[PDB]
Amino acid sequence: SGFRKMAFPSGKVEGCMVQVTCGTTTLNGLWLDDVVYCPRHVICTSEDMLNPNYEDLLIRKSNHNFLVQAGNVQLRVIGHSMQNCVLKLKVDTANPKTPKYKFVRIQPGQTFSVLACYNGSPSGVYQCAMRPNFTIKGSFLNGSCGSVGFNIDYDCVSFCYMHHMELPTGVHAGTDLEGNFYGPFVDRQTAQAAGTDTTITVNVLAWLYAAVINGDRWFLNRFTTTLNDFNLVAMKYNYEPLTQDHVDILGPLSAQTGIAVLDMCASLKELLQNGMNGRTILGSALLEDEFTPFDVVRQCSGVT
Amino acid sequence: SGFRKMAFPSGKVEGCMVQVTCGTTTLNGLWLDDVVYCPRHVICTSEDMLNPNYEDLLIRKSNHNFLVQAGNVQLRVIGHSMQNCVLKLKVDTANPKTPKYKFVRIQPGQTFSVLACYNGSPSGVYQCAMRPNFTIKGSFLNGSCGSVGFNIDYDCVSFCYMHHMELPTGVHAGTDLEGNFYGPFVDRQTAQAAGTDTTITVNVLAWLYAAVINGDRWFLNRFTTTLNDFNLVAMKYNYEPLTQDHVDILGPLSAQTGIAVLDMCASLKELLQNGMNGRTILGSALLEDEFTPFDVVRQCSGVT
Ligand SMILES: *CC(=O)N1CCC(C(=O)N2CCCCC2)CC1
Ligand SMILES: *CC(=O)N1CCC(C(=O)N2CCCCC2)CC1
Repeated sequence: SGFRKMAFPSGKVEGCMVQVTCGTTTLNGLWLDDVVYCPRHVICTSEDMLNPNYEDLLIRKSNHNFLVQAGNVQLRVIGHSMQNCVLKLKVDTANPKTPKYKFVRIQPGQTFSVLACYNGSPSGVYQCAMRPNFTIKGSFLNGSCGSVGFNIDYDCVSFCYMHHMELPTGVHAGTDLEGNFYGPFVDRQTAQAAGTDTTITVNVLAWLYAAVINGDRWFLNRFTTTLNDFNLVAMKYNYEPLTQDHVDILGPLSAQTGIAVLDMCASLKELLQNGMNGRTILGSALLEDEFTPFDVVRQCSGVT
Repeated sequence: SGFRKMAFPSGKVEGCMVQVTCGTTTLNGLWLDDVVYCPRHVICTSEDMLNPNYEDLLIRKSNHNFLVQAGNVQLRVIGHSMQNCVLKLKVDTANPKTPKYKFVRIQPGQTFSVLACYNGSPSGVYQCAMRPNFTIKGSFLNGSCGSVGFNIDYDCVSFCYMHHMELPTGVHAGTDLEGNFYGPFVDRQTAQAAGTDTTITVNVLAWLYAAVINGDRWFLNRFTTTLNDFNLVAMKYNYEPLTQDHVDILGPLSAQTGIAVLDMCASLKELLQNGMNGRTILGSALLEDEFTPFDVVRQCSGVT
């Protein structure tokens, strides 16, 4: 028993972190096979900043301007290309610690672990969600750019995120490993405001299931609801609309706990309309929305 | 910016996790040099359970009854001894991945990362505190015993915790790596109730500092207080008494933010007396107490 916000073991990804220095800029790169991936803004300076023309900036860069260091050993850069907002530095040595890996573009509501790094050295690991507004609520200081977000399926790391941008509101933006930003965000120091940070309804329900499974049951009530009725209450409270797909996704948790999804929706509805009344659910005073149904099943079953 | 509940990178510790099987019991061991550490209850059965005499139970065990498996390779057990509530299995091979390590007995309020494992395979990593009642609020299913809690100081892992017991209230108990339980707890299926789960006052303050440092400032007020006045309010709310040592420990954070510790105490006092009024601090609706002052400094500075 016990339910905890749990990151994947970072080992496989620690073995992929290098330092990338271009000029006076130092940040993090991912080393997979003979390619190192980093944010293209590594090449930026004091001024370019507001409106860097990355293609033009890059013309002034050679292979030898990209200093790539794996612990205390330098990697030889034998090629460099720009793919969207990431650089791909070809090194002459394949990372011997390259795990099985995929690059996946996650959807909003999907969760992942982030290995926070500075100078290609891992500092910590935490669990995130891609927010419905395509931000993430991270922990990222200067030098943390190139830190990646990932999922592990047993021995295969699925990289979903590279850190690029802090918004003036102190939320975070970045790319998949093809260098495409999540959401409308750009690697440019400009007026970028996040949209509404909506709650991931399906995740709150998953977490309501995890709670029951671990003995926290006070919020179970006698009520049920429909999708349409529940979604009126979701709207008012800036919750993602709940779809039959979401109900379907909660099936297993429904099954195991013998609580119908729509009954749990009615439990969530009362929590929204009435608050927690100073009580807690799995040691939280608000409705957690960064556990997927998959995350709950994983942690409640004990998958490795 | 952003502040997140952050575990240490698990890599160094993943490389230390093996499976220990005695009879039909499978749980986790720590492999450091040529010794594997596991809970002594690995040798327990259906009945012993309520009052196992571990010395007597162990007489019926030989080296060859302890099956130790590192991934898909078996380790040869060449000796076994009981140290308090852990077993130390001598293997014929030193773990090639043994990091620099220490065994440290932590104090209540001290935080650590736990690598949740099943069958010597890491499932996840989360951050814990040793509670003032010597419990931890973990996530531990069957097979998770022998999972360890640790801190890293750069390249040196300080192991502080091995998982042994779930209390009927679904909180967790275990030992340091010398096999001594934190608190009054025993590896025996009996009436063990946790005492009052008090809040780690110094940690809440550290976290109040982390908040200010990351822009969450609404709870700053015009008030100050004394230790004695603040401690009357702490008592009433089951908070650890705050000592000058704690004030001293918060010095650096005081310095950096230019908020006197006693002013922040007065901020915490009003939060206790008035609640959050439906507001949040670093995306929490209650007062987080599993960040040390050291943890705040680390994450706010970016130590690796
Ligand atoms: C997120 C990260 O690590 N970054 C690298 C540093 C960079 C920065 O601070 N500057 C200032 C000096 C000129 C380049 C940009 C911000 C992004
Ligand atoms: C915490 C852990 O992993 N443990 C190992 C399993 C054990 C258990 O379930 N049993 C039942 C069968 C007889 C031995 C005890 C509990 C501790």
